[PDB]
Amino acid sequence: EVQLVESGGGLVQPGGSLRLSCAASGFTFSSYWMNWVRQAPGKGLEWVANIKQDGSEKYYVDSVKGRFTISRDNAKNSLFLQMNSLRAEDTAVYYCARVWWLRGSFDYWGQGTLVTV
Amino acid sequence: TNLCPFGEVFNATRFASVYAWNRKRISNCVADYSVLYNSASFSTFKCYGVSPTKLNDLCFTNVYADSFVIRGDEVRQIAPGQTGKIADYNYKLPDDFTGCVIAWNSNNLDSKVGGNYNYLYRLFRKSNLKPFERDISTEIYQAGSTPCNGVFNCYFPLQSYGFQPTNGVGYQPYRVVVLSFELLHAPATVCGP
Amino acid sequence: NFMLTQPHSVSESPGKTVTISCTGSSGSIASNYVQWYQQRPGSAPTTVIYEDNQRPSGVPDRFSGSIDSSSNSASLTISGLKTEDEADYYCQSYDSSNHVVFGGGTKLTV
Ligand SMILES: *[C@@H]1O[C@H](CO)[C@@H](O[C@@H]2O[C@H](CO)[C@@H](O[C@@H]3O[C@H](CO)[C@@H](O)[C@H](O)[C@@H]3O)[C@H](O)[C@H]2NC(C)=O)[C@H](O)[C@H]1NC(C)=O
Repeated sequence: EVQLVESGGGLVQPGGSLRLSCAASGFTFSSYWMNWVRQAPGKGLEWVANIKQDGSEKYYVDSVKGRFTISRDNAKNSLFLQMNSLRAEDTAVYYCARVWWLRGSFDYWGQGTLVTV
Repeated sequence: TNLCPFGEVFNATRFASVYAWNRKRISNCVADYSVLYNSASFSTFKCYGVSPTKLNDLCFTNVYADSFVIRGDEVRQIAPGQTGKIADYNYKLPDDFTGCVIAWNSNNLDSKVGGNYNYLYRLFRKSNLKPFERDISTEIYQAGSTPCNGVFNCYFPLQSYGFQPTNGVGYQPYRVVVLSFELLHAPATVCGP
Repeated sequence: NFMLTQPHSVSESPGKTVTISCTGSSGSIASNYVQWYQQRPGSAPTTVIYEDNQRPSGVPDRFSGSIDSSSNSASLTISGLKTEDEADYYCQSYDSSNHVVFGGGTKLTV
């Protein structure tokens, strides 16, 4: 039994910011990569950000460079995504997801946080 | 802990030409594969037979690190069931291959503006290769019916890759490492953490 | 940039089979693993097929797939469609040029 619980969404003004987070239980962060996957309304999935087990390395989709920051606290069992300078383009539900290894599957997903601009 | 020298294999200053691919045996060590399947530096990472999430804790008698440099467009030929100039004349993997094929772009290492011609591949052979064979002879290849006599339709069997920094991606050099795994009746010597 | 594409609309009568393709573009689909996800409307996507041709526990054996290197494409098939199998299916693979690539998504009805 594993669970991913998102929070921190809602409405945000254009050009503003909000910190999303995703609490986890049932597994250890030290063994998994965490990702954020975005789904615009009515559209398919796209990847936004990735952080490794130690928090020592981060990846982003090029379209969010300089606007999004991904971080993780292994002690608090909580993943964070700090996103600044949002645009209308950025309206989506944000899922956090667990990945055993970088190029493998996303074997567990949260329900998704709605973020609107 | 005696760790397996994956570092030395992947951080080697010089890789062999594909026609004369190198082989190194990894044994009597702890194989930490977390340094290979948890990095974005590789363009290709595909395992056959054994899953990346399982090999990390499975014991084998041998791990063979086979390495060479080829064109990016030819990377797809390094696979079980494949055919082509590389799959047939330079480096053949068996249909039941067990192991991982790992490759990355090395355009910033293995190419030169003036042309790096030090990487060779076999262009001609009378027949294809047996899985994991190696053929480094330079006997002049006779394509036609006319005797070559050691020197038209007679070729030096090897050819160079014109590797240059301005080549498009399919023509950029790739460093390929193939980890072939086996389990014999012999006791296993290479275990993960 | 490397990208995956999929058919928008796929459908078939129950009890029959369906193929949902995923093709590569400006890169090789066969150089990495291909995953497939099933998203039922109203909730999160889940894994159905992973690492090209296998499936996680909880997934019925009617879901299978393969990668055709020669066509630079991959697909999953569903046999014996059940009316339960109503979802948006996505293909996913990894690349160095662009880390995680999800396909457009195929809307499958029964
Ligand atoms: C081949 O050699 C390279 C080194 O030239 C190995 O690269 C290693 O990559 C990791 C991931 O980026 C490095 O970890 C990070 O180091 C930086 C400091 O530079 C630190 O700020 C980060 O928080 C993180 O700890 C690692 O240090 C680096 N190794 C070395 C010796 O620098 C590569 O792994 C080797 N290949 C194989 C198969 O071992």
